[PDB]
Amino acid sequence: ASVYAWNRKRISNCVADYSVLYNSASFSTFKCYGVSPTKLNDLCFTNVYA
Amino acid sequence: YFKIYSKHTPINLVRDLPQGFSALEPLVDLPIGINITRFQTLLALH
Repeated sequence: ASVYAWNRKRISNCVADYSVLYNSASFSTFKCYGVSPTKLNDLCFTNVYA
Repeated sequence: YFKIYSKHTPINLVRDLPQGFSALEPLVDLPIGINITRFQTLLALH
């Protein structure tokens, strides 16, 4: 997406191994704020955008 | 997110909205993200 237009859509109902998003090696170019990546598979999400 | 609610009842007042308490259950929530600022209601005919 263009930086003034975004990709904002609602992921819903789903499951994933969210830890992939930090534990897969080439993703190691990242950050997190409040939440922490190692907890994400036990943390009950709600709905998701990006 | 387009949130939709409703209530249905028989009535006496033909002109207008009646006095007395009512509250609406949620029909649906939609993920749709639309820029909404205008709308119109619709009929249909043979």
